[PDB]
Amino acid sequence: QPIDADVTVIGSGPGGYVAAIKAAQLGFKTVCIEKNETLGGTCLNVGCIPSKALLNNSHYYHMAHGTDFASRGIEMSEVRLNLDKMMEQKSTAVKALTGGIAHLFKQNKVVHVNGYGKITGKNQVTATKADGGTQVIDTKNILIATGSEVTPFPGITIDEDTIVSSTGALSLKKVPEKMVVIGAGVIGVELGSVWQRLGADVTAVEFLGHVGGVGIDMEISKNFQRILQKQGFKFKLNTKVTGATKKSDGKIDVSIEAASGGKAEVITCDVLLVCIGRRPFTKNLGLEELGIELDPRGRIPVNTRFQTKIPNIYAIGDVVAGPMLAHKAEDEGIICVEGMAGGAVHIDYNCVPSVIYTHPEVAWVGKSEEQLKEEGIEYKVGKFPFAANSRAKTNADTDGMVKILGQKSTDRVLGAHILGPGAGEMVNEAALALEYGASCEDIARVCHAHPTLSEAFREANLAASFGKSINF
Amino acid sequence: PIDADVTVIGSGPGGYVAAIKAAQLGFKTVCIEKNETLGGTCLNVGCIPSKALLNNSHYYHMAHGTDFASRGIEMSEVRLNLDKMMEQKSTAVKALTGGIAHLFKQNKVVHVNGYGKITGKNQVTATKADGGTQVIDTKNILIATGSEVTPFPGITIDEDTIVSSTGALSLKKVPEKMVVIGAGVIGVELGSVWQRLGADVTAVEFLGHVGGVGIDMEISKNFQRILQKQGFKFKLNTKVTGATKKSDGKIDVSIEAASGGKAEVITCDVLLVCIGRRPFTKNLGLEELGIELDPRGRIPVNTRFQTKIPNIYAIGDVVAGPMLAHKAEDEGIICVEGMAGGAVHIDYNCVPSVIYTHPEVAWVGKSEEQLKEEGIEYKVGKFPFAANSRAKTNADTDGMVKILGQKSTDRVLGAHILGPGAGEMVNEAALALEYGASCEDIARVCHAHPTLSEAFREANLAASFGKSINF
Amino acid sequence: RLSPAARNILEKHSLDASQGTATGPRGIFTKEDALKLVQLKQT
Ligand SMILES: Cc1cc2nc3c(=O)[nH]c(=O)nc-3n(C[C@H](O)[C@H](O)[C@H](O)COP(=O)(O)OP(=O)(O)OC[C@H]3O[C@@H](n4cnc5c(N)ncnc54)[C@H](O)[C@@H]3O)c2cc1C
Ligand SMILES: Cc1cc2nc3c(=O)[nH]c(=O)nc-3n(C[C@H](O)[C@H](O)[C@H](O)COP(=O)(O)OP(=O)(O)OC[C@H]3O[C@@H](n4cnc5c(N)ncnc54)[C@H](O)[C@@H]3O)c2cc1C
Repeated sequence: QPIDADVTVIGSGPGGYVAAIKAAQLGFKTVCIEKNETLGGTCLNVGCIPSKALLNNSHYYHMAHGTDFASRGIEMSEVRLNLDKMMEQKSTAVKALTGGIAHLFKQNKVVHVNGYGKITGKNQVTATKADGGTQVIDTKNILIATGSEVTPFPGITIDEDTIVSSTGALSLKKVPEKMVVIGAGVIGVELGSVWQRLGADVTAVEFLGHVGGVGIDMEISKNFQRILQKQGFKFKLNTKVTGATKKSDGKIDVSIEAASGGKAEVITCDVLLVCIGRRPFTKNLGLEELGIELDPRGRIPVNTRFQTKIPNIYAIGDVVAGPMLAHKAEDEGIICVEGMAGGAVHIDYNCVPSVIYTHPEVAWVGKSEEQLKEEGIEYKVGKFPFAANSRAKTNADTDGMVKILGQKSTDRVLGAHILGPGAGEMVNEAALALEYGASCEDIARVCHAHPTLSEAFREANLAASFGKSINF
Repeated sequence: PIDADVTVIGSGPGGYVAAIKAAQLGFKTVCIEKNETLGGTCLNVGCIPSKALLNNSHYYHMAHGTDFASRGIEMSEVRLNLDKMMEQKSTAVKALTGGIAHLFKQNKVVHVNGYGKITGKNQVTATKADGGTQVIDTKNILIATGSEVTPFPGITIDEDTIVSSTGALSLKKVPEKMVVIGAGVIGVELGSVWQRLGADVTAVEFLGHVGGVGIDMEISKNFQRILQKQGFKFKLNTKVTGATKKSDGKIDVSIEAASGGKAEVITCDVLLVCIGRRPFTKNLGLEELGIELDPRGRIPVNTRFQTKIPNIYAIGDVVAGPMLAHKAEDEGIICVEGMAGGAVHIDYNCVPSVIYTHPEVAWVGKSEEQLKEEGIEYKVGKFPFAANSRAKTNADTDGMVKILGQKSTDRVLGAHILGPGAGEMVNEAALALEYGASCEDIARVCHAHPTLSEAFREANLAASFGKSINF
Repeated sequence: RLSPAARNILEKHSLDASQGTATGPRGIFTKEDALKLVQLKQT
């Protein structure tokens, strides 16, 4: 009972489902295979979505439980946390969005196949269901979008009970009294902050000397960290974990040392969150018997059209090089399918923004000062504190600033770094400017609504260009 | 008696910004203000205090209503401490006024406290309270005297039971019932503030849509529909024939269809009068200099913001154009720049508009009506926030983004957003318009996921390519 | 300075923007310019 198609996509995550949909909209008879019970992949089921929901709810809980709401005249009896109900709102959003992709597939006539995909020929893929059921698909093209998985920590075994990955951390059944987070990258900081707000004593341990992962501007990272610590989130930077032990009372002893050796100590916790990182997932995809060899990092090498060695088999998203971000996977999935239909495929990765959804948020696009210095590019710096922005001061939410990096002579915008209110949304104005090769002047010229947080972005650009802003 | 190159009368959005940029361009600058604080309308009784109350009342509603409970945030009781809520607002205003001050000290812009009257093409005289006076000789005079509330014929505002926006922003208690005359931006924001805090609110509007001028009609009607669902009542196509103070301090407002008939009376505890605002030029000396205001009371200027006397400029609320704070600031900047020998442009089709209610409303460029009126052929791209990942994860899904582009060049003609984040999101649109972007351009810009801005990206895509990905 | 999409259109049809002339705000080679070259070539 085989079936055929022009493009068969393996994986229904940001990259995969978006690729399948676009493929169909381009006319390709499309099929999308997924081994899990729902579509959407990592981002939707155990990544971006669930985490942003708990970040939103925990932020509000914090506003009500702490001094914020009182300062605005909103007075309450006793602010109580119903964790299960908070978890329910998160689950409801995720369920709605998973259902949505299923509906978007039927609407664009994308054929959904349930099972584990395995390339069984240069123009064939065999999906195998859990029950054993099999389904063959003969295709002109094959699109690999198998995404990623949690990178295990050598010597520590995640069980999703007291030792959890981000997945287990998104579903704890009670607020843990004390939590240790291994890794202070974006995911770690976000989840750490979620539980800290809900009442947990939280400490993140990190090998490197800064939080926020790769690419974050140092000044931004340091300012961000200072704020989080002021919130009660603790950090142990330049520190290595040497092991963890489950204890008689269910707690966990995590032994650590300075990264350079020495300063050995033990810190005990109720829950240990391991999130040193994530890595390409390609288990039993059939890449071996096809001659497709991975790079040292486990990624699938591809050209600018996302083609693997075997030219009719492509790869996109978390399973290939570049930022492991949802929007990055979506763009690749889009231009790849457009490429299959003769479209252009050049994508400028210097224009992919990054966002940390804590409060304050952090978002950036382009290059950090460190990168400019490394590439020896001469530059100008424009800074504008949210404490000087009207909407931020009116809202009584003034942490951070907007820092603009401009080419010292061409006044071209090289980097935009945002720490504070609305950073997440604001970075898209920044992204669009870079895609147009904007100059600080260009942005400074645009009329921004008053009062808006974006005016901080406009004025930081003015301070870079002209050398002085208006309100600071 | 001192002198300078540029003297700005009025320290509001257009005035204080113009003054600071002037000193920043080498001009010896003086700024004159009659009020005890700088900042003008926007800062003291306008934008700022209203956004503070909109922010606070929105949070009050999320906690007092069903939102927080749906998120596992439980409270036995939630009550309003209005004094405290008002204190947060005024604390914000006071901090920002001191800020303008400090910015003048910093940029060495001299501040004179008094009512300024143009006493000669190159002289301005300000008079204080005690009676004193300051003479200011300048080569240039910049008038940014702004606006004032437009009074309603037959009804006298006392800022007690009958208030203007200024009074509505400082009410001492939540009125059991409130009637709002005028369903424009200011009225809708202020009425929403009180409706959230517990007031039974009804807005009476002569026109047939809420939101003011230029707002897209489809956007306006969807918006209205959402506000009514919130409990905010509207009486559109209705005229207010009069109001009478009652024995118990209440107020009877008599109304009837705009076209005539179906007379009725509505009783309220507070009557907010906000049918409009108008340019303020009282006793400025213009009637003597030969400066003839246009019909609507505005000062006629040219491309360089010059009046009759080439050394006298007018910006902001006093001249034509949208009476917005950013519009006032832009003009005040390009004017000063032109004065230092610089070109001056300003396509008012790129100056955005925002309504800070919740859902927010924001737009820039042209509406569907303006296009039909202009004979411009166009295409429509719409994306509902109900399909936007962040909106849905946050469980705040009202609205959509609607994009209008030319049927052939695919150029972006206008963008209208009704929903979460509209206010900040419209600025991404303003940037896009200033580059003559096409729908495809925007659709091809990488937007972070998940963000509300993806709705804007997807709308531009549905309009450019014919269909979006997620809807 | 090519506009996004203008850059996309030029790549899809292997054209060099130098061949045309930028007719857009502040020195931008717009989607219209890109198309005027795909037309004023395949014309
Ligand atoms: C806790 C957490 C928070 C995050 N937050 C953000 C954020 O805020 N913003 C952001 O941009 N990114 C975020 N990310 C990262 C983001 O989720 C990933 O970059 C994104 O999901 C990558 O998309 P993808 O389509 O390549 O892969 P994935 O979504 O990981 O996977 C696609 C699908 O492939 C399927 N698959 C794999 N192998 C097979 C097979 N053999 N047969 C059938 N199906 C198969 C999987 O089951 C999966 O559903 C977060 C990640 C985590 C873990
Ligand atoms: C309740 C309310 C809410 C608003 N919300 C928004 C909003 O969200 N967004 C937005 O863009 N706009 C908003 N506005 C409008 C905004 O406040 C005005 O567009 C803006 O203030 C215009 O700036 P301006 O500098 O021209 O004039 P103004 O700020 O009105 O006035 C400038 C100054 O001139 C002074 N002045 C006048 N004559 C003299 C004289 N002879 N001598 C000395 N000083 C003098 C005045 O005292 C005043 O301080 C709102 C207005 C109100 C009333």
